[PDB]
Amino acid sequence: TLNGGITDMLTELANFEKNVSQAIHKYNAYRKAASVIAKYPHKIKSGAEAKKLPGVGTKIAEKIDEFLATGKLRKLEKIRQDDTSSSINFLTRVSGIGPSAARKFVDEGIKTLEDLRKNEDKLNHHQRIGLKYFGDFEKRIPREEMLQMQDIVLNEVKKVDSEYIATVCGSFRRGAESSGDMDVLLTHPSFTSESTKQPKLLHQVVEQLQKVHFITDTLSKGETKFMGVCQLPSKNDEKEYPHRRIDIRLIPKDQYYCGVLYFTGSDIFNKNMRAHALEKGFTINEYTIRPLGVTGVAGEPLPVDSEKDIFDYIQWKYREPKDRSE
DNA sequence: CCGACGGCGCATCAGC
DNA sequence: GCTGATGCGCC
DNA sequence: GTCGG
Ligand SMILES: [Cl-]
Ligand SMILES: [Cl-]
Ligand SMILES: [Mg+2]
Ligand SMILES: [Mg+2]
Ligand code: NA
Ligand code: NA
Repeated sequence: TLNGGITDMLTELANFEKNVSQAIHKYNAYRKAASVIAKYPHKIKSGAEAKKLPGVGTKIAEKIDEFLATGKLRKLEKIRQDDTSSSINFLTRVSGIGPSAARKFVDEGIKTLEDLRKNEDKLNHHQRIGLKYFGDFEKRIPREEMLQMQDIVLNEVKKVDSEYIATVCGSFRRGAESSGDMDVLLTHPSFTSESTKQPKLLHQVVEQLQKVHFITDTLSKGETKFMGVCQLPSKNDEKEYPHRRIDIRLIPKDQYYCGVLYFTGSDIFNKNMRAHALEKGFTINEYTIRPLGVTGVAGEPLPVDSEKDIFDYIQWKYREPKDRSE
């Protein structure tokens, strides 16, 4: 991590803009810059050197010069001292509490973990579970544990219907040694872009994982996306494992490649790739890649038989999952 | 200079 | 009840 | 905040 001090600064600025300022484009700008700097293979010597990178402009260059010179950023020193900003930044660390809710809570005098813990009745379902597992959700998952979780999910899904295919995506599929959570892409031949021949496809699977005490809580649930909590079983006399976040996304089987591209990420990689697509005259989502017609309206879905096909359309050399950790 | 910035699932709520 | 906006979440 | 037209 050659430029860890700089990327940390930019990430903190991004979080400020997202959580406090509520300026989503500034948030995205800062994260793009941190990402491009993170992959830069030299220790950065000045703002000008950084400004050569795409996504780093005049203002970030200036902040880099201050940070190189002094080891800190005055702007951030002040933000750190601001009680309201500090409170809002903290509250948003609870899953289900965003920029808006955090500011509203602070207005009501709810601004610490203790405050939250005595005001559960002021939380919606999602927020109440986020609070319940506040500490657990901040811990990362060792790949060894991700492997254990993979085995449970794949084996239980098979028990439900041998025709399901479950694929673990996210940072796991990018080969990370630790993951923030578990992301599972699910397919079944009864659910395609052309028909849904079986109901409760996602439900059946969730139910089974709850039955074996793997899924412990639900944050939200619809026909195609589950967002919840899970936990590895522990042995006799063993401390319990932390509770972990799990997302399950059922994708039309014939749209698996666009699905797995999306769910493999990273998020910044997806943003960069989708933006490049738009520049090349295509639009990409988790289902399809379509051309943009002269007007500006998406056209019909193009044939895709591999992840690589998607890269080809937009004239990118193929990038293995492990090289998409932007 | 200024329009655009990725795309979409689920929960909540206002207006009808 | 529905629909459209908004908040918050996924990558 | 940065980029491209
Ligand atoms: Cl700092
Ligand atoms: Cl589509
Ligand atoms: Mg993940
Ligand atoms: Mg996730
Ligand atoms: Na630049
Ligand atoms: Na949050």
